[PDB]
Amino acid sequence: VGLADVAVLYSGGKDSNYALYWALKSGLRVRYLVSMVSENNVELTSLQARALGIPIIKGFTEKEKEVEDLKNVLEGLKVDGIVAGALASRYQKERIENVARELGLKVYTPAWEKDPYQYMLEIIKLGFKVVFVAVSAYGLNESWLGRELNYKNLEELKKLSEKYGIHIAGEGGEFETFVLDMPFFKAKIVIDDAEKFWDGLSGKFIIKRAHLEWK
Amino acid sequence: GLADVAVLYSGGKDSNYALYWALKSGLRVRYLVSMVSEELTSLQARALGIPIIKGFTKKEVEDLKNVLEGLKVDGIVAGALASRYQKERIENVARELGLKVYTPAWEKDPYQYMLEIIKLGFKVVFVAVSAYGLNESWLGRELNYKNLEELKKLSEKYGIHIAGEGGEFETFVLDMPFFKAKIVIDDAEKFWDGLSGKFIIKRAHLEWK
Repeated sequence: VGLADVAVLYSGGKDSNYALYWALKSGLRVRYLVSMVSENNVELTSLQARALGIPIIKGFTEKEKEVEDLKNVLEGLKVDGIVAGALASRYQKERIENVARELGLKVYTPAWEKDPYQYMLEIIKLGFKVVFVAVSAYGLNESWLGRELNYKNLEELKKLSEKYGIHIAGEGGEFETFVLDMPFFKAKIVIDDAEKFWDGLSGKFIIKRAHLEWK
Repeated sequence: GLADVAVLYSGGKDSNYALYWALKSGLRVRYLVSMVSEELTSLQARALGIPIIKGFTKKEVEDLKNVLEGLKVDGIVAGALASRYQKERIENVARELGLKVYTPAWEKDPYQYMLEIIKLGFKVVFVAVSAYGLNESWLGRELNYKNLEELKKLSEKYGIHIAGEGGEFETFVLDMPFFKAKIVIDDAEKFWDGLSGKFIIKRAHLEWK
């Protein structure tokens, strides 16, 4: 119980968790984490759910139709609004506002239009333990895979942003992140084993095995 | 919407029979609900095209009610075969939420039940065995008429429940009428200490119909 009942668009990244953090911490009642995946880092979202103790809904969707699948997942949930993690992208926001619109749901975008750099700093301050699980930008080499976001690493992104033109927050797909731990997790996600994959321009950090260390 | 329901799903033959019935009856299954306590069901959810809700726990009756409370359904379909305990707890939870309860498998003959599963086109495999009489050859084995008979005879000589209600085994469904893709196992390993075992699917993919 709280001010409102909501669902949080969840994928495991820094953004989804940030939005999720903001909902919880500001008294919102989070009924479900809604993780939609399309045919192409998410089998990990189930651990975060077990660690958060919040039911997670896995949706499966060929584009231009996935909007319906996401709509039909929300449609059947007794909630007042959806909490998303957008920060700058507008085309993403548009699509999400339209589904919420047709469903009569209030949209909450807690990261919206906030400085990328101060944003990254904020995530570090709040105590987020974040890992880079993918990179795909000129200037970000194989050494970022599996690296943990810290004050040290952040300044390096800024430096590389102020050189190659990469978004400091991974906007547009520069990189992907996975959250091992944040204040509302009841357990920590420690990586037991994982391997890297570098195709020569882009990279991926695949987590083989991992467990939870309850706080 | 009178036709809107949530199905308690665990991936075994029972859950899938329950879902088969609801879909067959024309009900609108909006969510598969899977409660876990101290990969696979997600593959099935994907094959079905039906959103699956994962709730966790470690008491669990409350967590289930918590999951079900927020869904816009008129009823919940369960796969209970003969256990009154499970059925009572589920019916009590439905009542508390003003939901109808469906138990399509309820007390129907074990053996005929297994025959029907097969007849309907179900692809079911034994992923666990723990009963004198059942050797390691059942691990990863696919339920068909030939072995259903082989099993029946074992139930007449060792007294093992034919549908495994006594816990003599566990099943996993690779395919059934409403799956849009078959689950195809690419790699699996068997654990067997000489008395009890497990069939563990390590790698699998969906093969779309």
